[PDB]
Amino acid sequence: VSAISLPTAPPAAGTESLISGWGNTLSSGADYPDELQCLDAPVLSQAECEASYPGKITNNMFCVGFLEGGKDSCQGDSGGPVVSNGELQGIVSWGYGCAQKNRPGVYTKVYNYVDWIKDTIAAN
Amino acid sequence: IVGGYICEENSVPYQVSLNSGYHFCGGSLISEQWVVSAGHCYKSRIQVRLGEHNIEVLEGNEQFINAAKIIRHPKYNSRTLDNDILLIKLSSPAVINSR
Ligand SMILES: [Ca+2]
Repeated sequence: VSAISLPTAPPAAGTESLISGWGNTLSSGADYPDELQCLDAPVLSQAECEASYPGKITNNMFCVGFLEGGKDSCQGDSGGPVVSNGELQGIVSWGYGCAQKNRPGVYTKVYNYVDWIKDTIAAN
Repeated sequence: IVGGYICEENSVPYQVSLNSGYHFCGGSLISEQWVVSAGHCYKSRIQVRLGEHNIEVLEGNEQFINAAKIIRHPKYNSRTLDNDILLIKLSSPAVINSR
């Protein structure tokens, strides 16, 4: 058990990232694992993310994964980490199905909240 | 996680499971006493389970610490999931056992 560092810069397209969780491991049906699952996936470009989810991507969201599908986060992974170079870049947030084509994972852009996180910790 | 692999046990030491009678969300330890998760994981009562690998079997490294404060981003939007972020203050500091 140890802490992951907050990010020092926003996500960069192409960055290999580690996503993990105990969410569903199937696109169809459900198989919830007992053991923690890992996935290595690259950050997608801002244009690929918007093209995948037109009008629904705010400045506070970014996409990670594969436009071909097959590998993705899923139900039960919500809230978990997307980590690269020792920093927490993303939080599992939403997406259309799991590992569907043209439907990559959408993640909260943690960098945008670095000050909110420090301020909230200091006030509490 | 679809299409992934089983993580090496305790190789993801910041990964936590959020439990409210069952595993319902993940989160990340970011200091001794604070966890970051998604705003749509908000629940009024949350137990944070650190040091987990198999979440059904007690294997030896678990820390179960209840949330003392659960603070969702004030501009969280439940329809669009804009500002999907939440902070959890643990009732006690987690024991940092990884160097
Ligand atoms: Ca366990």
